[PDB]
Amino acid sequence: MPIIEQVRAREILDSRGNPTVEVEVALIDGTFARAAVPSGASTGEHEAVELRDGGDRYGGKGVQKAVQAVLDEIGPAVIGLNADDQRLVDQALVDLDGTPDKSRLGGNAILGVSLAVAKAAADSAELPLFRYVGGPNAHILPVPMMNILNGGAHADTAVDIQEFMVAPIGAPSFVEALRWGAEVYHALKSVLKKEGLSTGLGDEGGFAPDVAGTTAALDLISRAIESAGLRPGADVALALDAAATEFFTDGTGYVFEGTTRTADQMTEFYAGLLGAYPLVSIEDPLSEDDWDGWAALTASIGDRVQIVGDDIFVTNPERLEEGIERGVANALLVKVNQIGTLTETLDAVTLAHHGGYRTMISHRSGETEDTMIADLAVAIGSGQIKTGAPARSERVAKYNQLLRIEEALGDAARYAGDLAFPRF
Amino acid sequence: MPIIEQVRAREILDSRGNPTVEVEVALIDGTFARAAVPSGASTGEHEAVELRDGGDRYGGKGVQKAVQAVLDEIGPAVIGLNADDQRLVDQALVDLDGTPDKSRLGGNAILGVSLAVAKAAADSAELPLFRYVGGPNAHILPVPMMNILNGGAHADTAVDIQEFMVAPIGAPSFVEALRWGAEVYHALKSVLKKEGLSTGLGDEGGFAPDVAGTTAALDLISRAIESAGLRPGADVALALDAAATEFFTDGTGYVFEGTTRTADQMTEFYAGLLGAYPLVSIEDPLSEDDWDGWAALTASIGDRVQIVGDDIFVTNPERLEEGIERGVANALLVKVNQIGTLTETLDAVTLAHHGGYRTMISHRSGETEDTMIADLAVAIGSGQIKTGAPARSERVAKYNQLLRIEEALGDAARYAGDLAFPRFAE
Amino acid sequence: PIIEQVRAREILDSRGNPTVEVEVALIDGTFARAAVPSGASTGEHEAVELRDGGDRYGGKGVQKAVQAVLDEIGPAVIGLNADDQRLVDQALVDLDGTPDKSRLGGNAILGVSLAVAKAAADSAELPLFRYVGGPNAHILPVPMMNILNGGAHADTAVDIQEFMVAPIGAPSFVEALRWGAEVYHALKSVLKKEGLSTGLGDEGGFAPDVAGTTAALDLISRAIESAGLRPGADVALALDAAATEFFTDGTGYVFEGTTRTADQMTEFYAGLLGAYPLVSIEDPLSEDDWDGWAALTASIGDRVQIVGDDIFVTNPERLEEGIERGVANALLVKVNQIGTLTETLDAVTLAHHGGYRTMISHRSGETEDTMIADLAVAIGSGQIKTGAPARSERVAKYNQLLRIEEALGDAARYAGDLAFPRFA
Amino acid sequence: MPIIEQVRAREILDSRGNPTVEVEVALIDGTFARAAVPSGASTGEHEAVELRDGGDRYGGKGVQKAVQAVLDEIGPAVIGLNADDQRLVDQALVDLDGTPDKSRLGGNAILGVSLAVAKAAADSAELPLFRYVGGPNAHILPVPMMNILNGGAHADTAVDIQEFMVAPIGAPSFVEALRWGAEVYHALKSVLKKEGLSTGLGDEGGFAPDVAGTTAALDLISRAIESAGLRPGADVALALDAAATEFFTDGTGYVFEGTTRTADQMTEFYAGLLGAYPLVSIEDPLSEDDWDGWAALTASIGDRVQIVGDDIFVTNPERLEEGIERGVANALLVKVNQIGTLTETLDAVTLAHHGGYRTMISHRSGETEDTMIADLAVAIGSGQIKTGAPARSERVAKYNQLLRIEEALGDAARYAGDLAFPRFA
Ligand SMILES: O=C(O)[C@@H](CO)OP(=O)(O)O
Ligand SMILES: O=C(O)[C@@H](CO)OP(=O)(O)O
Ligand SMILES: O=C(O)[C@@H](CO)OP(=O)(O)O
Ligand SMILES: O=C(O)[C@@H](CO)OP(=O)(O)O
Ligand SMILES: [Cl-]
Ligand SMILES: [Mg+2]
Ligand SMILES: [Mg+2]
Ligand SMILES: [Mg+2]
Ligand SMILES: [Mg+2]
Ligand SMILES: [Mg+2]
Ligand SMILES: [Mg+2]
Ligand SMILES: [Mg+2]
Ligand SMILES: [Mg+2]
Repeated sequence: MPIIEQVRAREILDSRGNPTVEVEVALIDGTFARAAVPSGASTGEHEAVELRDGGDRYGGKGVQKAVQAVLDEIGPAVIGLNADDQRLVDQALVDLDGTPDKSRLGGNAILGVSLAVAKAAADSAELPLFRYVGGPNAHILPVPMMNILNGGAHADTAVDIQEFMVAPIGAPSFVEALRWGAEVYHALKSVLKKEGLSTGLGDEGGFAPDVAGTTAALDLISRAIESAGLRPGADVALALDAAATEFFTDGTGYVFEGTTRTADQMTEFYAGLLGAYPLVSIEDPLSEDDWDGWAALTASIGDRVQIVGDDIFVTNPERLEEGIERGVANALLVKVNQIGTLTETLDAVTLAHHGGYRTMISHRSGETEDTMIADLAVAIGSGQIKTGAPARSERVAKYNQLLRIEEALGDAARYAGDLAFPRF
Repeated sequence: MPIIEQVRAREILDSRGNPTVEVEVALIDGTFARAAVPSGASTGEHEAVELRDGGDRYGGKGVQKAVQAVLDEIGPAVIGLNADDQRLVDQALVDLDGTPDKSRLGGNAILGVSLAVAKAAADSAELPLFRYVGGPNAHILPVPMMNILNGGAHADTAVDIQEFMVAPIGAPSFVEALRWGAEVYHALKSVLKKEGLSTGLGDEGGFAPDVAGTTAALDLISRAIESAGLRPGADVALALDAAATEFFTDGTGYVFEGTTRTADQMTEFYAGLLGAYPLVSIEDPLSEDDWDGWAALTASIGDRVQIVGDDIFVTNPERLEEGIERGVANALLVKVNQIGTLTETLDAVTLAHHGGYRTMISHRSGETEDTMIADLAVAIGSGQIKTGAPARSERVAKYNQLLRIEEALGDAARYAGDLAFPRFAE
Repeated sequence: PIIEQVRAREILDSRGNPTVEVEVALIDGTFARAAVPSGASTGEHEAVELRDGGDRYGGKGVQKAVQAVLDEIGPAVIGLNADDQRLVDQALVDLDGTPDKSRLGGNAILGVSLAVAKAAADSAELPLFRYVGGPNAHILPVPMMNILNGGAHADTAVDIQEFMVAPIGAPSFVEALRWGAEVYHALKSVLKKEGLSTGLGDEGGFAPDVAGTTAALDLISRAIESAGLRPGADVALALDAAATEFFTDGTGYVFEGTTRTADQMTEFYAGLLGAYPLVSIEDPLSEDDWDGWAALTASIGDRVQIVGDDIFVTNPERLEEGIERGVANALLVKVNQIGTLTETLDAVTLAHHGGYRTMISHRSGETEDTMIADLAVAIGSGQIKTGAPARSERVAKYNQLLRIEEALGDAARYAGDLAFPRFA
Repeated sequence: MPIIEQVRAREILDSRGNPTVEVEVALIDGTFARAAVPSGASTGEHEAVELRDGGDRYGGKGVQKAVQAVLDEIGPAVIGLNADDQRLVDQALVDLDGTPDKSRLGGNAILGVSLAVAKAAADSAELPLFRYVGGPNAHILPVPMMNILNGGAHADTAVDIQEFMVAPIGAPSFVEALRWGAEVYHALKSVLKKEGLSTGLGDEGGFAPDVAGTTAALDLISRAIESAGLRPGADVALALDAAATEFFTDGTGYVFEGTTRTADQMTEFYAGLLGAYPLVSIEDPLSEDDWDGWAALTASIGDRVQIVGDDIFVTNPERLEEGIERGVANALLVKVNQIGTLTETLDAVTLAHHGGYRTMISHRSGETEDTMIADLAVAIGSGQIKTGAPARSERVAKYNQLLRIEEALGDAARYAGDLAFPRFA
């Protein structure tokens, strides 16, 4: 009997030492589940609102008010509902908040309850979460897109691109892909040490050295792949997240690598990178609201490379719909906490999948020991996950949980590999 | 512990009184589930093989051999597997058979076990089948595409079009859609009596009068719509299944409505219908291997109407992929028994959806009391189902189950309505 | 086995008209479902079937009947023991408070009555035939199959309502079923050869517009022989004249182009007896033509079973009058003609103890409900009438008899020719 | 009963992306529990043996052999036993391996089963781990000793001391102490950015700037405390882990801040820090085997500050029994994976605890999302835990788990705060 009996939240700390919400949901059958809520640094203007305390505790980053909203309003709204009725529960939370951006109770108070209900429902059914959420057809292990050299908002350097990722598309299985990524990341550490370069980690576990720009970073990573005994392209390809909204000024343009430049100018830069490097994917090449820019870039390089919308779409169906209509991007980055409920997230995934767009399930720069996105990647069959360097366990715990999913699936497991990236 | 412990099969009768397979699967936790297998009349060349006994019993249509395959071979292969591992079970059945068209064990022996395993898994997990299969986001009640006037292979008349369907797209909910369709169906019976035409039912529960051609049939159904107090198009729209393979001869062409016609002439006929009637969907306008014809027809009218691949795709990922690459059809009919496992069926569904194609879960003309397809339609969010006139309970039991699913979902239920048919605009 | 919840809903029957479905849940978690059939050729004296009138569904909605279940019936039975069928049925009959169940509706009452019976059986972990009929329940009935349909059940001018085949010589139910299916498919091919319609009437039988009764019977005899079986010894014939439907009070029986007295109809039937292997004739005469039934029964009732349907309406009061007057020698049993399982069992008892045979019957409007299959075995009738072997509202009953036969194993007995002692 | 029915292991990755062992234990009653094994960088000579595959995969660091050893040998040797009899299980593990340093089957293979069996037993009794191991009297929340400025073996800078730690001894509860340490950690980041120093993290989530001296590091931390609105010493104190073995050369001596130094010159160093800074604890101030330096340093300054043996004792009853006899240090760092069973860990703690020595439960520089040391700190009533900066979740999950334990204890919880460091005043 999976009727919701108690809902409780607490303040815990994320992987940067900042407060976040963790929710536990208890069912009348004795089922108990826990979910934690991630937190971003390069957050788009259109993200669901995260409710912070202000005041002096934790530099203004407390979430006691989010915890109190769970105990005082959310709990009582959902107690007595069937945990299996995810859409009902998510609708109730959306209606109770009553604002479009979840500003009254906080996307952070709402999402923790939304995800803990999904987990309890799965546990009560005695199904692994990937299988509860994706049904019995769920089986595809994602290519891990590993941010091993971290810039922009995620470290304290003057490198413009936020994320330089490796993608072990050539591996035969997820267990092998994970090994290739780890061995490239360890080879990079060694290449950096041998040059003069810093091996201090950024927020997502990648190295934060201070190199001349994009191409210097890509040559360092190409060297790391070969050092690991692997082939650039055939074995391990490359991806970027520019988070270009972060180096866009309205009225001025793209303040990038020395120059102020236009959308078409940024487009020609990326196009140059595609001819010289085995790039499979480029994320947020232009800013969150540069629609005309994105439309021109997509027509120009969209056939040759995946173009992923992050801050332009914010995991938001209305925004993704406009993107699909205006021919903007060909992939959606899927961040549960940019929209605030599991239901809206799955509506965004469906809208993308049916529009011929791919999805890549994503962590935030502020993560926790929660591993739910690993199960989500498998459930939605995205074939792509972005959840950090293979270092710092808020990143590694997700990789370890994909090992467990792959092993439980046994012979039915399939690794997305090359097929995740048909344009390459 | 939803581990499979026993697998039993028996011979039951379908809704034409012919033999078919029913399978029961028991799990160690005590769960027990039963699934039955449907049978087609107008069966594509490329469907998974349906194993029949031959000989004298039941006119050669026995399925004792399929039943014996389940007890001697399939059962022992799957006992000890976890029912939750649907893909592992389905791969094991495929491999055990060892042939591309399931001809050794039969797609009928294989699918019974595939479907019973899925039902057992869902009951063990204590989730309704739509929710087990579709996960917690499943919620969309399909438009019921109701075949209210039956021709071709489903009756003994000279009507070449197999299926003349009504589609209550304008209804606010599934419960109301089902009412509109039943009301048109009862109005049609009345119009047929008035015209002195036969109200004897065909295989799928629709009237089987021997009307002169497509336009006579469409005109009798528009009258039924208006007589039920509904607006053709905006409230209740129309659809066809020509099952054109059944009137196509190789090189000769389409023997249709008293003349021989090419794929292009068939296309001009359909375009003529679209201009004159509120059609939302045409299925199998052309023959199962007329790939050149289908590509031309899709480019010609595919923007104005949905065009559904049935015998051309046979719920087969390999054939669907070709279609998508060659610009053939913009929708897939989904028939679990055309391919023979739940897994391959869901692989064909995902591939259609990701390819911009729509899907429509289908009964066969030989159905049973089994209601799995109602839950499956909700599970995949097709927004479209084809499962009979609202008459004969092997059709109506599915509608009844959709009423039960819509009730279970409470305020989260959504009816696909006219959003299932964007190309249409009364 | 305490009753905890009672819900009803409106579903559709096999002709697409609304009808009642009820669910009963017990304290122990048991949950059972039952549906109500509906006739077309309904006797004047049947329990009242409550319809909504107004526009929905051409007046044939049953929302009022559903509302009666939720408002009044459920509250009255919640807390009773589902095992106490006789106490529950008495409670239902007392709550309505009218002789013909016109206040709440026979459809609202029967649905709760059957659903209580299913729930008690599930609760005891017993198939329904065993729950109701106890350890001695074991007889598989001869399936009396209406393979050519006329009168009320199609749109032709054939006056006789049902033309049935009865596979009396089969060694088992499973073989009886195949025999009736083989003859049915042989009839279809005979009709096509003659250029006659193979469209189905309401009960799955072909509805050709044949010249009259002997034309129909000749076509069925041909079908029996075409299937390799002997008319009589293997597959016999039965009729349901539904004569109430062609009788007009004060004028007589308007039948095959002439107007006839009860006596002339008796002569017609006796003529059929001499020319064809008939084992049973139902409603040869009208529902209140008591004198006519008396004379006919004395005239031909030694040579053939004579079944009262519309004359008795499964009603102890009417049957007791028929017995006293020498009217018929068998009872057709329809749960929905009287409105409770208890009162149905009492009609059976009164018939059985009075040496009258019984034949459990569908209505022309059926559902996917299969209760009558279990009921026929539970009461030992040896005879069931539930359609041609086509249309699953008919066929689901035959499939359920296969399952019952299977579960009985070596205790199963097929009633075969012992159901028809007057024949041969 | 809680009888062991299956034991599985798998290769996972640790917080630096190197393989390590994870084990699952399933009881006949349905219970399934999971434990993971950590791995150090600055590993002592005398630690239990960490079985690595060698070869090509993972730069030689695979643990497929350790995983295989669990399936082939340890699994069958413990199935059938009662998960409640920790001592009998740990004895069967130690005897099976048969070597004193666990080199045949691997300390990593053995520990994983030892801890997964304890987690299973706890889950079967429906008890949190702290309460299962520690019994009803387990209630003390430890002071979090937070390595917020990382050097030595845990980064690539020229900083000699391995760990610069803050200790929120003045907080009224664990929940408050956690926030104090987070706030100092965040204030240090902003200080370092001011000074144009690196805020890139080392292995344990602490900043790894390349600052000049030990005093340069303590001055930056000191400013951080003050900038966080807290009082150095009274609110937040300082601790050190010098990991001296990592800069000791047998023969030539202590190579430290550009000078070879004797045992007694370093002491002179440590006692200078004691006067200028609010220090409550100095760990491994001398080398793993420098038995006389320790005895002298401990006489010299052990009255005034906690002196923690790590590499010198390696959570090993024998090595510690020695340190006590020879007046060496006054605290033991407790690493379950330096000794390889839970029983032997609890034995080494008991030796220390009866003998006057304080204990500090420790992480390894390679951690996982496992949180068992949080519960182990509380079970044994240590009052001190060393488990990283409040950043990187392989650290932070331990702190979050201490929040939940504090919650669950309710009014029974006591924060050890000031009472953990009696010599400080
Ligand atoms: O930009 C992103 O995609 C994310 C994850 O790498 O970072 P943040 O959570 O800071 O937005
Ligand atoms: O053609 C079809 O689509 C089906 C369903 O109506 O008919 P059959 O099962 O006979 O193929
Ligand atoms: O007359 C009968 O015996 C029944 C069933 O065959 O028909 P109706 O349900 O239409 O009364
Ligand atoms: O030296 C230590 O005390 C530990 C923990 O900080 O590091 P390592 O695990 O590398 O030995
Ligand atoms: Cl006819
Ligand atoms: Mg961002
Ligand atoms: Mg981004
Ligand atoms: Mg067909
Ligand atoms: Mg078709
Ligand atoms: Mg009747
Ligand atoms: Mg009758
Ligand atoms: Mg060390
Ligand atoms: Mg140390």
